[PDB]
Amino acid sequence: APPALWDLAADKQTLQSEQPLQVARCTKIINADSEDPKYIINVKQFAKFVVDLSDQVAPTDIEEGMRVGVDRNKYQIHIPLPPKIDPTVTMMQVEEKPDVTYSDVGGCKEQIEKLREVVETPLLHPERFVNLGIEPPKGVLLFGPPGTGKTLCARAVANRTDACFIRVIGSELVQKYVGEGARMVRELFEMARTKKACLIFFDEIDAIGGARFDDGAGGDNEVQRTMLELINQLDGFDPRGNIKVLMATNRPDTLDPALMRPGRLDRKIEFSLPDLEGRTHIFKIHARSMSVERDIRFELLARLCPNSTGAEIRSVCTEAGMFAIRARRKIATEKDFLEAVNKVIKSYAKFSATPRYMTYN
Amino acid sequence: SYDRAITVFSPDGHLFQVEYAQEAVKKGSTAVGVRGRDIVVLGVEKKSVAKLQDERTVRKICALDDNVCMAFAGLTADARIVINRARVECQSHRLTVEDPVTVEYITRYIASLKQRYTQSNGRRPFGISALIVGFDFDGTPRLYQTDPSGTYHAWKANAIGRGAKSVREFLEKNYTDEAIETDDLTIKLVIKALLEVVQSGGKNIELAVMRRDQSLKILNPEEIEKYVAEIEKEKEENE
Ligand SMILES: Nc1ncnc2c1ncn2[C@@H]1O[C@H](COP(=O)(O)OP(=O)(O)OP(=O)(O)O)[C@@H](O)[C@H]1O
Repeated sequence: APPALWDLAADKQTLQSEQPLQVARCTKIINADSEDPKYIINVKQFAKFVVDLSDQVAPTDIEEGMRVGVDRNKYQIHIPLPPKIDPTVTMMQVEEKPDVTYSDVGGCKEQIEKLREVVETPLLHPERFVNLGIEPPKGVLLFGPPGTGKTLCARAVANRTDACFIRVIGSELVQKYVGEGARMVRELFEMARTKKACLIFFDEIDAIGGARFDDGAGGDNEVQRTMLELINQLDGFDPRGNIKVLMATNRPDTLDPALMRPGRLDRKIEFSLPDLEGRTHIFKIHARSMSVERDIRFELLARLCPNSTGAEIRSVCTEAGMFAIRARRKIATEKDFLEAVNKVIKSYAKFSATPRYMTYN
Repeated sequence: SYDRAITVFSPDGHLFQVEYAQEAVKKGSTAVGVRGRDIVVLGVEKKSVAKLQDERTVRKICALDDNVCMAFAGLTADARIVINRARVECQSHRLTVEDPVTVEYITRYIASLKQRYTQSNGRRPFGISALIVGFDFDGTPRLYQTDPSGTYHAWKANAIGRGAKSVREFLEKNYTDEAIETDDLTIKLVIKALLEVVQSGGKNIELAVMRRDQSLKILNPEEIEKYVAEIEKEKEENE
């Protein structure tokens, strides 16, 4: 209440400052200009208003499609308001704060290296690649076995140099509203160019990328709104973009978005996935988990779990501590959990052996 | 939709119709068996006898010869196929070269025949397995197994079916090296596993013992009825 006392007591200066700008209702878009003084403007009341502008604002600052203030009495232009947009749709689009730093990598070197130089390196040293130009590529792509998905995008969040970047997923842009995706991708780059340093990311393009055409009834044609328009908006020249966006998905499908990207995008890499000598790297970050006995050999259990990435062997050190408390013991020796690891691979392969070959085949 | 392959097999590291046929093995009727210097014992359970039907039609053990006994776990459909098949095989073997090959010819017959049975097109692999019972020449025991992949292997103990039948083979490892020096306790192991395995009904349990070169006969409810009483007495001697 003491913080709310002086807080509520400030209305004396408020009502004095409430009289000015009170008439700003409502936000109105202009249309065209025949001469300098008079412009036609349209407001959400559905009523269009021709008016001149107050002497406090220069006429050159009024551009076609600019929402500006108003005086409901005189209808004259008051103050411009930068945002034209957008109802909702921002809260799931905007992503802030870091997490998942670079130390979480599972040993992949050349993979994470060449996708680091497409984003982090150009922005950290802009003069480098400009003098070294040539020209940076227009985009990237990610897909393969699930490990490691969606984490590599989280890697750039904690490695972000200055300002947070935008995350977008496909299913949030579904309709209901059609045309937001166009309007969205246009404004985020216009918002970008001011401060630059804002990445655009899209996830799960496979579901929304259904190609190409069917007899009827569509069907895929309403899905063509998502795939074709997004690629088309990516296909612009501006610039395009400064952050060179990003792409991530599950399967390479479909053919049409896959044949469109080589004309624009670049750097298509296939997971990778652990190397036989790289499975111990995910065990290195897990070697700091709980208390690890020095007799444990990570090279021994690595070969026993093929195609386990970092997700399935994350359960190894989990089942380690899992059965540790079940048995009331404290640490977990190699032979302890690996006896359960040979079970966790086979018993979980009874219903599905987790192949990815059958997905695209 | 339905996306799957058949043969062979899958990049995921495991076959399809083979290790999946092992599910049709482990789901088979619970059966056990042991080897000995003189009398070899076997067993079968989980036949779901309703007491109202005839026991000889559900019999799970046949004999190609008096020397070699057949024990299989799985459906009884493909059984008579193999019964007709293998009996003619051991017959044509009896025909020329009267002295038969010892234990390495017959165990590799069904095994290799089942391996090529997964080889050529238009041949669906069997989802059943089998374990050969009998006695090798010169007083030695013989036992082996059949695998969906066709790999023949010899076991010191026969444990299949549910987890309750695996305890019967666990009790054999508790007899160490010396036991048993009497055939009474070796038969009683089946009478003790009768309570552990299945529903403990005292009905589906059936066994036969072959002492040396003497052809075995199915146990009548007299001997096995007397050895069933000592099974509970021998467990009470350990208390
Ligand atoms: N080599 C690795 N190093 C670190 N973490 C890994 C590795 N491999 C897998 N993981 C972890 O396994 C988890 C599971 O990945 P997940 O299944 O979410 O990928 P995905 O996003 O489904 O892939 P896709 O988008 O291609 O379907 C991830 O959170 C990731 O952190």
